[PDB]
Amino acid sequence: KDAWEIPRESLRLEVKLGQGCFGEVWMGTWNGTTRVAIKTLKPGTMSPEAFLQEAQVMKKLRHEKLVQLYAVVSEEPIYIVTEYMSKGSLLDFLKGETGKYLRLPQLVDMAAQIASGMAYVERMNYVHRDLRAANILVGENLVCKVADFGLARLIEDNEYTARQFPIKWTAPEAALYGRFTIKSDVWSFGILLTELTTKGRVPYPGMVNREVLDQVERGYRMPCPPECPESLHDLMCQCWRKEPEERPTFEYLQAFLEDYFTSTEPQYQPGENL
Ligand SMILES: COc1cc(-c2nn(CCN3CCC(N(C)C)CC3)c3ncnc(N)c23)ccc1NC(=O)OC(C)(C)C
Repeated sequence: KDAWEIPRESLRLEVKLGQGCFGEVWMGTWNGTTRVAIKTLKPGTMSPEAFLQEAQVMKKLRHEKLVQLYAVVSEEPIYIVTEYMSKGSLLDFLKGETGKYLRLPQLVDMAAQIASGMAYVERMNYVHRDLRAANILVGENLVCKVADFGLARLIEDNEYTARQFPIKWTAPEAALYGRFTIKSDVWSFGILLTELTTKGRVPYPGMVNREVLDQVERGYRMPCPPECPESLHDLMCQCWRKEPEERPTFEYLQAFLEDYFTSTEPQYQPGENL
């Protein structure tokens, strides 16, 4: 069951979906039979051994709301092979043609699905380290899956990529002191909730990374997004407690969001955008 390293010749890279900071994502075909996504890593951006050791852990994480790792090509340039998610990143989906039609019920259901995957990560005593809408994938029927879990711990710049960090999504104890835990992921999830309720806008509008760190450190928190109910902003603010142990669990977040329109905001009615 550990024989998941594959020869590069077993993959056809057929359609380039986009370019990231560290490589490319392709739609392709594996073993002549299977539709896959292929994520490529420029040489020198990740230690092959360290990747394989982490991949052994990641291959064990199996949940309907986590993207499934199928295979790796372990020679530089490293290729990661996963299931194909037909609507791409949640961030692109929110910002695309469909995004303008999403209302609060769809966005809260998407949040509940992300919370369910993260509750699994929580049960497995694992840590994502880079939770944000860019690292959620969307399929048919608004299925959302958590992607890119664990990788941030291993990613480095090469000479090229160095000429180009998600501070705005990162809990202060993680950004400042390297204290990455499930509770720093909960902070990230709170920021992700702002991405959902603004249909993809960058957090802390008008602020650069240094201003965000300065302001958050002195107690600043984002205010309630336009048309967002106060009750959902209150949940965001629980995720952004200074004391990490006082932030909610993903188990709690999942339950709150699943039950939201019955228990919390039954008075919901559609407005201009939500
Ligand atoms: C094949 O490996 C992955 C693929 C994807 C993925 N990313 N994307 C979106 C590509 N998108 C990035 C945004 C860009 N815009 C900014 C212009 C346009 C292109 C996918 N789309 C459909 N299926 C996928 N599977 C992926 C996301 C993550 C991974 N890898 C991964 O999660 O690795 C582990 C499972 C090991 C954590």
